[PDB]
Parts: sequence; structure tokens; C-alpha cells
Amino acid sequence: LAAIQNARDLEELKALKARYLGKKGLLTQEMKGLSALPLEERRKRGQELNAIKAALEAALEAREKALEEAALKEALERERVDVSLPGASLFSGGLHPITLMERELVEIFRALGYQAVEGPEVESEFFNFDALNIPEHHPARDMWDTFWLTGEGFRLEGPLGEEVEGRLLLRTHTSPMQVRYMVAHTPPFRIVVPGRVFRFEQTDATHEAVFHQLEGLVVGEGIAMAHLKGAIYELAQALFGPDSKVRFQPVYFPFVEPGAQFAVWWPEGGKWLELGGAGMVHPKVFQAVDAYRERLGLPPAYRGVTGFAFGLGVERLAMLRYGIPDIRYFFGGRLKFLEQFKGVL
Amino acid sequence: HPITLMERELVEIFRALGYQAVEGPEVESEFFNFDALNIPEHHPARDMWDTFWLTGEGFRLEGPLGEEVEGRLLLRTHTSPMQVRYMVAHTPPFRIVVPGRVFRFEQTDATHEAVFHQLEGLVVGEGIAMAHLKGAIYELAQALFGPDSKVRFQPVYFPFVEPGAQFAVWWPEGGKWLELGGAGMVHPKVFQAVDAYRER
Amino acid sequence: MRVPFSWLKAYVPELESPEVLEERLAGLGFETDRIERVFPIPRGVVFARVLEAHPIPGTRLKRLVLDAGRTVEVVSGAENARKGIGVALALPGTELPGLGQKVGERVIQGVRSFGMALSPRELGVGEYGGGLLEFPEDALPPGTPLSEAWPEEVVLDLEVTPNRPDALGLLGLARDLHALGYALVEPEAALKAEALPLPFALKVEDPEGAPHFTLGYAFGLRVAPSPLWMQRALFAAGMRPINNVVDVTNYVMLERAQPMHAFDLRFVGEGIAVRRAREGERLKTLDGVERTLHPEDLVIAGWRGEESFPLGLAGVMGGAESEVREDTEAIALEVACFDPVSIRKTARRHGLRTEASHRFERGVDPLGQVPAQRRALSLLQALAGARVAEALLEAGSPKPPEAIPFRPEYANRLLGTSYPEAEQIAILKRLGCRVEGEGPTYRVTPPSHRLDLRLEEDLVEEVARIQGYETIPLALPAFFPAPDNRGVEAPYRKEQRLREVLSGLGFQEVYTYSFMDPEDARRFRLDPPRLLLLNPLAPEKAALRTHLFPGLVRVLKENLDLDRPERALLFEVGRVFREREETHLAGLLFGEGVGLPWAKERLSGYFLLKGYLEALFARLGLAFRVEAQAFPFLHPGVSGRVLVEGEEVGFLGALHPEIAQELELPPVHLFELRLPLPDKPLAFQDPSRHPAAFRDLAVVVPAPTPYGEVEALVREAAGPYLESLALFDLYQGPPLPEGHKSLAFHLRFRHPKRTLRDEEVEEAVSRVAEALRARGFGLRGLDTP
Amino acid sequence: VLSGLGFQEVYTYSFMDPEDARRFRLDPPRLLLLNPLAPEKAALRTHLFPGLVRVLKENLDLDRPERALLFEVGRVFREREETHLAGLLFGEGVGLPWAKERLSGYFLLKGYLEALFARLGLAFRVEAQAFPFLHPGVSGRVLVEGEEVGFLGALHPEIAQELELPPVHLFELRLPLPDKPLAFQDPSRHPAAFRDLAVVVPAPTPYGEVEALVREAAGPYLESLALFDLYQGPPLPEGHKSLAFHLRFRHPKRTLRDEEVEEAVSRVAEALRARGFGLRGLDTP
RNA sequence: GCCGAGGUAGCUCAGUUGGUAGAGCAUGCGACUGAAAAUCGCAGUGUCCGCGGUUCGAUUCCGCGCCUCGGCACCA
Repeated sequence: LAAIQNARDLEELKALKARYLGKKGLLTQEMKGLSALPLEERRKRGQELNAIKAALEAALEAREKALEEAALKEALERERVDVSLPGASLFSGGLHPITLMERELVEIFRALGYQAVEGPEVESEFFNFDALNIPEHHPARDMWDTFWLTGEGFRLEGPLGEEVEGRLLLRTHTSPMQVRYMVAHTPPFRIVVPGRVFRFEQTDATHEAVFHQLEGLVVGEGIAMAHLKGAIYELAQALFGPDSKVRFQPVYFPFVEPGAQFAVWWPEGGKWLELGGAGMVHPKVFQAVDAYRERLGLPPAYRGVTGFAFGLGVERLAMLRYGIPDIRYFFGGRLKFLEQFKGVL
Repeated sequence: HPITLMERELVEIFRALGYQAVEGPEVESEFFNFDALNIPEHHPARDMWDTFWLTGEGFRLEGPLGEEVEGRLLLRTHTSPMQVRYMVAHTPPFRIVVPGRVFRFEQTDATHEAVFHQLEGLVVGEGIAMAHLKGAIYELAQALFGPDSKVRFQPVYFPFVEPGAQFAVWWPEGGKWLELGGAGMVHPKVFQAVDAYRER
Repeated sequence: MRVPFSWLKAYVPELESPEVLEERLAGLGFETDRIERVFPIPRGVVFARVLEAHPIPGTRLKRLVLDAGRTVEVVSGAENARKGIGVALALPGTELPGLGQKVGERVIQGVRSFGMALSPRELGVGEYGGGLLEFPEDALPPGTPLSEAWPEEVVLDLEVTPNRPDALGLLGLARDLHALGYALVEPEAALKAEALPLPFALKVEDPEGAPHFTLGYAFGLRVAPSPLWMQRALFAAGMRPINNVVDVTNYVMLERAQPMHAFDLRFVGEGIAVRRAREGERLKTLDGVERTLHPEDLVIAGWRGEESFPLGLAGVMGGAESEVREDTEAIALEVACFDPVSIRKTARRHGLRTEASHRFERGVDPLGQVPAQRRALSLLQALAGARVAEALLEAGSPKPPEAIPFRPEYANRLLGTSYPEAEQIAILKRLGCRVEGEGPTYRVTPPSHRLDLRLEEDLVEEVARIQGYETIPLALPAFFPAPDNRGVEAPYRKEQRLREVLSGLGFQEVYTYSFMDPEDARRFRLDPPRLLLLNPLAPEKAALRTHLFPGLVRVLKENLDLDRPERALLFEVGRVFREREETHLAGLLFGEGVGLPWAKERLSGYFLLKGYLEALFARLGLAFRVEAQAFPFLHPGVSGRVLVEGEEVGFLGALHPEIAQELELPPVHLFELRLPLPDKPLAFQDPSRHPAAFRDLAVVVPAPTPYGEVEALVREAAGPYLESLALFDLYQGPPLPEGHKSLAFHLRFRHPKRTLRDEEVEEAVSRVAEALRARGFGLRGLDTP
Repeated sequence: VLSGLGFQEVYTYSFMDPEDARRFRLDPPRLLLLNPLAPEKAALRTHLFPGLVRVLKENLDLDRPERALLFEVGRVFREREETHLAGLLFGEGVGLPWAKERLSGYFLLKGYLEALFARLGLAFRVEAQAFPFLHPGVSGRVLVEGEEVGFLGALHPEIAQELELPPVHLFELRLPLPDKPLAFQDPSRHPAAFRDLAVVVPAPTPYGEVEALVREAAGPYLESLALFDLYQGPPLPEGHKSLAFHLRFRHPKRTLRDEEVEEAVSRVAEALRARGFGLRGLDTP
């Protein structure tokens, strides 16, 4: 502050001392002899020249240099700051554990050649259970609890942007989108559809109203059960490491035949975790996609095609992996709870 | 930085194809760099790369399984040195891609440079065939320049591969046939060196 | 290479379309660099016969008398200007290429020059502008145009790879085309030799430098210029013609990778010795030099009884004075196989880049010297008349190529293809191979010229090349990776994830070279560079970076110099070399920093960058402390080392004003950690539901004391039920007992079960009060106000 | 990016209580449930902010945090179904902890917005336009790459009092926003002309107004353009506001012959006069 | 190894009849300033690759090496 700007203007006085001098000095040898100086060689061309000139350097370089040592010292007295002290209060930020858990599972599979599409939350009976072989008055309808919707205005665009005829609701499972994909696109493909799902259920520590699932399929010529066994395994390996096992047991699902429930060995967890349910897609699900495609003048695509699909609730893993108590927490949007997952990669 | 976008994008393209990305040391050692990749000295193959040869005391060049290395010091011309550093430490099969900074003794201009970045990689295992590399190098053309992109394969010479080739990729709307890289079925002598070393 | 089209069609006729060829080759593996049409012979350039050459008095010019089918003079200055040869006359009024100007009838020193005889460059057939073209005087009917016998030419620049040394001669190439379906017309130069003893010997001294040698003898030589088609060829290839004898030496070199020298027997002595050049030996290498020799060099010498003398530097140059010219009448033709490295070093030593060395350094058919002899002598016998001796001097027995396994199906299992056996046999069997097998494993012996064919695999790319790399189908692999490979991406992604966060955070990524100028060590006051380059790009790009900040600041400076930015918050993560090799994270702050643009007040400097650090750290799941500790380069008063999750990984501070002034730039703040930093796993603490005790206080503590001190004490005396703890007000001055600083703390207690009975927060506060007294730290409600 | 940026992700239910429509002064719920979980979880969300603030409140009620900068990206239902991005600011904001002065409020959250936008390769303007729920004096709608995707403002103090909580600032865009492809502009090597000025303009006028005028009158060779000082009062002719501008010219070839920056400045001076905007070197001082 | 040119500031660079070794710009200080831009008025940092010498300043010359260039043919 004090000795810096004072002498830097004061050495500039010397920079102005070099040219108030530089002129009188340059106004002797250059003005008395431009063409006639090499005629007036000894005495004059040596006195007012050579001699005085070295002043125009020693005083220049000294007020230019003998100022840095005294000024640069004035800053050594100033910032004598406390290194440790809360610095500017920037916002941290951070993700939500469903996002980490979801993205992680999205990666695991993408890394296996899978693509992730996302479907509408507000579905329509036909697309949701129906197209997936779940007709009404079916104790299969009793396996899911639907929030049935009502309201005027909402336009439910289906697959190829066309509007849909059906009864409105909130998607129980992400499968509705498994069919919305198959009408719009042609095989083969490997896709995974993550999203929020809605059940008419009694909120507690292990059960919930809203939730997230990730389901997916791989359809194409020649796909076999062996393939789903292959995948569901790779998911066990990348999630619980190289001493992890998978288990398959038959189970009933309207959209798949054969059907099964995978359970995964959690090496250090010591228990046999449950996880999801999958199976080789049902023939009638291919008929519905083609029936619909034809309604839209879209040549049929799933004639000679085989295909498996799987589905597992994110919500569970997110509790097993990131060790959480009750399911309510995520949606109970609480700060001190959420703030523990701001640090996860 | 654009190398990061460009790198990560290419890292994704391949990871999405089942590939893993490992990263190697910048300061390599003659044996690991050209040598282990079938490039002995006094070989006009050595003349295809311009090495910054290094000198200094102190630097400890840990190899694969943390063991120190006997060889002459340098700056990796290509990322291949790490293709072998992987094969000694791990067992097959695997699909990996090794990105990194590379260093050539060259005359800096608008199209040429001193420092640069490459991404190389391999897939080794029982039953892998040329058809497979054709398969991959294609998938890279598709995911980079979309569904009307083509790939072209022509033979070329590389010490570490037999057969060898140079891929060129059709850039639909670019109208030209871009060059890109060079690849090939790995050479038998590169497997011998890895095993020779493993036994050491 | 440099491939004259017509010439190639000589060995493989029915080739047609140089573009269809270029295509064919690049499919075989040869990248054509450029295609060129050459030989645009003007209509006005006709062929004249020189009748006489008379000097024009006391001047250098010569007045030649020609006949473009109608006797006419022209005065030349050129040396080769003599009677007896054929020349290329550019009639007056003839527009020339390399000349640019037009020829006309002109008066020179007393004579009327009717046009002018041209040099190669003048006509435009090669860069040799020091001498007229020289053709056999009987060449073409005196007066016919030259274009008639000099049809234009297409020449293509190939890119022959190092493994293809058979592809350095037209016939190597030819042979490859033949594999695709083309007919091979191998010229048979069958000579007429009479059996008589050759008047010279051949004694080889170092057989592992010249494994295979050959000396042939042709005498009775009628040295003249070489016929047009042969001049057209040599030029067409990018060479200059000399005399039928030497041209036949180049012609066959070009025709099949064989470098050969013809030595005038005059200068041979008793015979040819091939040895290592003895110290103190100097030769006048053909291009006109006195290359003082080294004992590593290999030399072709001749001896006269005692002394042994250098005639040519083996496998590179030669010429000297033993060179073939006008008065030649007999020659010893050299055709040997030299050891690549004995040449490759010698030639890279003397600074030589010969068509012939280049050929030898790659390698030559170690069994093609004898056939090469015949081509050259039969050629020589025709072109130069020479009577040749049926008797060469073969020294060095070569060994026939080794036979390779080759299982047709292996070739297929490798290519993913399905080429039938039969088909793949033919490919090799017509690439000129010895396939002696019953099947399934066949055992093939490659022709002598294919050095590139050692392993079975060399053989597979032979089948998938003729077949086409465009017949290997696309397919993808499916497989369960080996257990140990599973996860190797993890270290990586964690580093990539760091650049991402460092980015959304608010840092602009920079990439700097890894070269450091040794110089900086002093400017930045840091430990001396660990590694240095043996061939730096510049004295300043001499050693490698021990730190990233030198470059980061350097880089910053260059930005003020160019863009005068107001602030910048960059970051970099390159490799750093010293002792070992590490990944480092660094970044510098600078300028005004955050705040309001239309408000006179900013928020910046050290605490800015210090805040950006804690912001970062928290979002990383890691613990961050900066403790003080001056570092050589930083500023003494604002310098501390970064402490992540317990440990010291780097520093954070300002810059030492010495350097600031030293580098013309103002204040900058920076840091450099080392990666990877640690990773602390998710510790899920369930929070309580019952409220918290919001109590509060302040401490006096001595001026030059640290925050992290008071704070670490407060926190461990607070016990387990403390929650938050934040400094919210600092104080310097009175009402404080001079030389102290009041640090205000928002406290906060909470029980993870029932609530806090208050008297409990009190006794808690008691220990904190206690440990302050037990340290010399007074209060507000107890010790100073 | 919303995360490294400095926003803590929140997830809220998609059920809306019909009730809010009045509290938050917004258009009536489009869909209702036939079997709601509770009268309050009866219809679905037309906006995300109701819940974001709701959620915030519950945090004061429980944790008494000092500030919070959250963000959410759930599904919103009305007419069609969309993805929305919203987030609210609150409390003291950035600044120094041992310094009595903070930096926060609207411009804080407004700055975090432009910070975000830039790192997105997108263009961002906030033009004024009171919205039913926001505060009349601090309410404008977000304009990304030319278009209106949402709003940014404070809260209508009616509701603040209605909900026991203090001032909050928020925004809600609709996704996806656009994506502008890489336009690689090569920069020049020759220095730039650093000129400068100030404009008087009538009190209730907008910044984005003066600025849009300045910029298109500046011509093609303008580079940067930043407000660096604002003024309310005398020596100004009562009821005006002096906006100071750091200008900056640069030629992508040769340099600028100065008299050229001048004639350039002439058009800017011109269009200010042609609008009623006086200067410093010409119209008020 | 070669035949001839450039290397001038905080950028870009003409560059000689050497006399203001700059000009476009851009840089700092004293009036105008709530505060900055034009005007005013004032002077400047610049190893002119690095070093040997020459005039007054050492870039008009002449040395060796440097950094960038156009022609000699084969290289992830």
C-alpha cells in the first residue's frame, strides 16, 4: 500500500528524468552534428556524449531496480493471513441416492450393450396391463394395485405420436414402455426401461406408494433363456463382485412364459437376496404389438423373433447397498438424510 | 477441454461395446514400448516412430506387477506399451481400450504435433477372429457418424500384428473417406514375449 | 516407389487403366501417393543427328552442324556437345515447358542458331540442366518428331512398406498382380557366353557382411548412349541416363531390387577383395567427394600384388574413378547380397541415401544374384555388344527358404471366413509357393524373394489379401470376461468423474505440455528436474514437469498477454515426473472473482479459491483442512498444505511476489494435489427426529493463532452430541485486551434418541469452557467482557 | 451439472393436494385420482415448485437450516405430460462466514442460472412479466436460446405468510431445453480496442433493453460488453439511472484503425439519442 | 549436408535516407470524475534469438549456433 505506488510514480519521475535529460543530451550531439559530427570528433563527441549517457542507464536501472526490494517488502507485511479459516461459502450440491443407484444400474447394463428409453408415468390400461397379457377380471390384475385416473384435457400420445383409446391410470410397472418401444422400433435390440412406478399400497418401512423400477428386454432372432441367465448373472457380478451367484426358480407372470424369479447370492451379505423377476416374453405380447402395428399400417416385425425381459425394483438395492432403514425416506425429502449421498463418486 | 469430450465419447462408444479402459505410464521403457511388440533395434520399423530418449537418475519405472524394470528409458510413442503391461498382469479373455498421451519427435505445425492422444485397444480370448475387429471398427463408425457410415479395410504393415490393415471410414455427409487408425490381428511373437515375461 | 505404367505393363500386360491399377495395389497393400502424367513432348521437338562440332574462336561456344533431315547448325555451350550423337532439336518457334519461353531462330557470336539442342530439364524430362540429351545417332529417322518415340507416361508414387523389399522392383510388384489373375511376362534374357577364364579373382574377407557375392565378366564393350525406350524408362522412374552399360545396371535394379555396379577392369588390379575398410582409407565417392573411411564400412576393393585399394564403398556408392565411361571395353559386374546393418549404419553415417543402399538396408533376394547377372549381361550383350563369359565368380553359399506349417482351416478360424481349401492353395501356389502337403497341415516353402513370409500367419494375410480384406465378414464376439479383468475401469472412472465435478464446480479445464524448461526450477524455486531429454525439441522443452503449476501460471500469463481476461479459474490434471510418476490436480484462481458486476464490491482472492476447495471436497465425500506451512514458491504469509481425509496430498496458497514481479504478472492463488485422493465409503448415520439445542459463544485467543486450532479443541471438548459448529464472526481490537481475536461460534447439540435436558448442554459447555481455560483461551460470559 | 454446479437434488411425490391450486394461485389440477391415498394426495402435480417449497418448509420445521439450494426434475401433468426442472434458493447465501456480509437473494439464484446456462452452451435472458404466484416486483420469465421455457422470481408474500415461511426464490423450466451445436469461431491474434461509456436512461427501464440496443448498434466487431457500474441519483437529472459499459472491439483479420471504433461508437451514440438515451461524454455530465 | 529470407513492446509488424529505433494499437500518472470512455496534458516498459566488435542507441555489416521457411525421398 504505502511504499509501492509512491516510488513507482517516483521512479517514473526518473523515467521522465531520463527524457527531460535525454532531450538536452540528445539535443547536443544530434542537433550540433547530424551530418557534421564526424568532423568534430575529439573532445565534444566524447564529453557530452559517452560520459553523461551512462547516467541515463545507471539511474534508470537503479530507480527501476532499487524500488522492487522496498515495495515488494511492503506486501510481505500485508497478507499475513490465517491459512485455515472457512473460505467463501459456495454451495456444495450433490445427488440423490436413487440417482446413483439408478445410474449405476443403467451403466451396468449399457456396458452390456443396452439402451435406456424412458416411458410416460400416466399410462392407459391397454398399454399397461392388457397388451402384456393381463385382461380384466383376471386374478393377475389383483397382483398390482392401480391408481385409476380421471380428468379432462390430458392427451395421452402413444408410440408414434398418435393419440390413445383406453382407460387412464398411473403405471404399476415400467413394462407399458416395453411395448411402446416394440411398436415404434424394429428388432433386434437390447433395452432397459427405468422409471417411477405407482402402487395403491400402505406406506411403511418396507412398502411404498411411489417407487422406481428398471426393467428391460432383449428381443431378436435366436435369443434363449440361457441369455437372460447370462445377463442377470453379469448384473450380479458387477454389483456384488466375483464370488456372487444367481438363482432361478419358476414363477408366474402373464407376459412371460417360461417365467422365473431371480435371487442373487450376496457373498459378504451371507444371505440370498431376492431382487426381481424376469422371463422369456410371451407369444401373445408379440401378437398385440403386431396387431397394433398393423392398425398403424406398420408391417409386422415380431414373427420369427424370441425374447427375454427382466425387471427389478431400484428402491431395494438402494437400501441394501447404501444401507437405508425405511423406504419412506427417499420421498420424505429430508436434507440431513440426503446430504449423506452428495459424496458418491 | 475438447480432448476430454472427444476421448470420453470414444471411451463410451467402446465401453458400451463391452470394453474396459485402463491407462498406462507416459514414461515407458524400450522393452515394453517397441520391443515386446516385435520391434527390435536396427529395424526400419523403429524408423516409423521418432523417440524422445530420456535421461535422469531417481525415476523408478514400476512395471505390471509393481516390479521394477530393466530397459532403456523413453516417452511412449504409442499407447501399445500398456497393451502388454495388461497382458502380463491379467488373464484372458478381456476387451480393453487404452487411451493416453503419446510423444513423437516431430515438427509442430497445423496437421502434425509433438504431443498427442491415442486410443488403442484389444480384445484377446479364444476364438477371436478378424471378422470381430471388422465387427467392432464398424460399430465405432456407426456410433460416430450414424447409420449410413461404412468402414474400409486394406492391408498395411505393423510389427505387432499379422495380418495387418488400415481402417478408413466413410463419413456420409462429409463426402470423403476419412482415414482414422490402423489395427490388426495381434502377432504370435507378442504372445511369446508376454508369456516369457510372465514366467520370469 | 515411382512406377512408370507402360513399363509395368511390360511384365504384366493386359493391365489397363492406371487408376484401376492404383486401386488394385492399394487393395494389395500399396498406397499410391500421386499419379503424374509426364512427357509432354512439343510437336516442335524433333530428332537431329550431329554431323560436326566446330569451335567458335576464343569463346566457349561450339557450332554444331546437324540434320533434322535438312542439314542445319545450332551453337551449343554444353560439354557433351560432339559429333556422333543424336540430339533433341527444338526447331525455331517451339514452345517449351521447363523453358517457359519459346525457341526461335537466333544469332550467337557470328553464327545463326536454327533453334537449339535441348538439355533434359530444358525439354523437361528430369532436373538435369547441365547437358544435352544423348541418343544413339542411328535412333530415329533424322527429322522425325521426338514425341513419336517418347509417348507420354503415367508414373505412380507408391508407398512400399519395410517388410516389402521385393516390391522395390517392377517384377516384385508384377508377381503380386499375377496372384490376382494377371499374366506374368518374365523377360528371358538368354545370353550367348563363351567359356574362357575370367581375368580377375574374387576374395571375400568378411562373409557376414557380404553373405552372397557374384562377379561376372563382360568385355568387348561398345559404350554408347542407351536406346530411347531405355532413356524414357530411366527418366520415367526418376533417374538420369549415362551410358548403355550403366543404364543396364539401373534398369535391372529397378526391374528387380538388385543394386549392381559395373567396374572398368582397367582399375580393378588383380581381383576384387571384399573386406572391412582399414583405418586411414579414403575414397573419392562417385558424386565427387573424399569420404575419409571408418573400419566399420564394408568395401569392394581391387588389389595389385601388395596394396589393396578402394573402388567403391560396398552396397552404397562407389564410382570413384573405377566408374564406367566412353573408353570402357570390359567390366566386372557386381551382384551381391550384403548384410542390411553393415550397410544401414555405414550409409546413415556417411550421409548417403542411394537407390541402391535403400535397397540393401531393407534386404534383397538372397538367391537372386545369379539370375540378376544373366538379365544384366544379356541386356548388356544386346545393348553394348559385349561378349560375356559363361562363368561367374560365386562366393557365398545361400540357404533356401524354410517351409511353414499352414493348416487351411487355421487361416479360416482366424479370419472368421470360410474360403474353401482348394481356393486358398491356389492363392499361394500362384503367389509362387512350394505347397508339399497331403492335408490338413500342408508345409509351404515361400519363394526366395519373400522375406516377409516367416510364420504361418504371414501366410494367412496372403490368402486374405488376394481374396480381399473385403471378403472378411463382420461379426461380433460374445463372452464372459475372466474374473480378474473385472473392474479395471474403476480407478479410471474415478479420475474422469473428478474432471466432471471440477468442471460443473466452476473450473475451466486446461491441458499443458509435459515438457518443462530446466530454467523454471529457479524461477519457481523448486527442486531440480528428475528426467531430461536426450534430444529436446528446444533447450526450454528440455526436461519434464515435476509440477503442473509452472505451466498453469505460464499459460495464464500468455492469456493476459493476448486476451486481458479479468479473472480465470482453471484447473489441469496431467502426469507429473519425479522419483516416480504421478497424476496431479492443480488449478489457479486470479482477477476480481465472484460478486456483483454493477456493484463496486467483489468477493475473491484466497478465501475464494479456498472456498471453491471446500465446496469441491464436500461434494466428494471427503474431509478438508488447510494447515499453515510456507512452501518455497508460495507467499510466506498465505501458504498452507492441503489435508484431505487426515492426509497431506498438496498445497494451496498465493504466489511469491518475487516471481509475480519476475513474471510481469499480478497476484494468483493456486494448489496442487496428488491423485488419487482417497475414497471414504458411505457411512449412513440416521438423524434424530427430536429438536436440537441451539447454544452459542465466543473465544478470545492470542493474535497469531490459527482457526483450525480453536476449532479442533472446541469440537473434541463438545463431546459426541455436538452437531454443527460454525465460525460466524471474527474480532480484532477493543473492547478486547489488546492483541487477541474473538472467534464467535454457533454451536448445536442433538441427541440421537431422547432430547437434551439442557443442564446437559451446560455440563457439555463446561468441558469446552474448561479446555479453553486449560489452554489460555478466555470467553465472553466468563473471561474478558 | 445441476449438481456439481451447487444444487442438492430433491425428489418429491407426484401427487398434489387439490388445495394448493388456491394457496399457490395456479390453474386447477388436470387429473384427479379415483382412489386417492388421502384427500391431499388427490390430484397430480401441474408444477414442481408447490412440493419443492412444501418440502423446504418441512425442513425449517425440523432442521432450521440457514440456506438451501435444491433442485428437482420430476414429471409434471397438465394438458400433456412434461419433464420439468425447478429449484429454489433461500437463507443467507454465499459470502464469508466470519464476515458480516453475504451475497445472496435473487441475483444469487439468477447468477447460478447464467453460470449453468453458459456451461450448457445455451443463451439465457430473464425478461420481466409478473406471474400469479411470484412477487410482483421481482418476476420474469426465463428465455433460453430465444425461447420462453419457464420463470424465475421470488414468492408472493401473501403465500410466504400463508405458509409461515420467509422469502424464497425459484424457477421452473420445461425440458428438454434446446441444444445448440458447436459453432467454432476462430479468434483473432491482433489485440482489441478497449473503449468505454455510460448511459442515462429513465428509471423504470430494463437492463436487457439498453444492452440489446448497445449490442446491435455496436456492429459486428464488438466482442464483450459488460455492465460494470449502475447509478441512481445526482449529478444525474433526477429520475434516471446511469448504466456503465465496458466495451471491446476486435477485428478477425487486421487490427482496428481507431477512427473506426469511433464511427462505430457513433451508431451506438446515435441509437441512444434515437431512443431518448443520453450519455457521459455527450448528453448529461 | 544444401541454395537465399525472417526473429523489432503488453499483440501485429513495415523497417531505413540512422535522429524522435517506431506506427496501429495498447500501458501508467496529474484536471474534468458519484465512477469510467472522448479531449487535455505527461512519460514509458521493449534482452530487437543468444552471445564478438563497431556509431551516440547497437536492429542498417561481417561470425558461429538457435527458433520459423521454399527445392533434394522413403517413415502409425
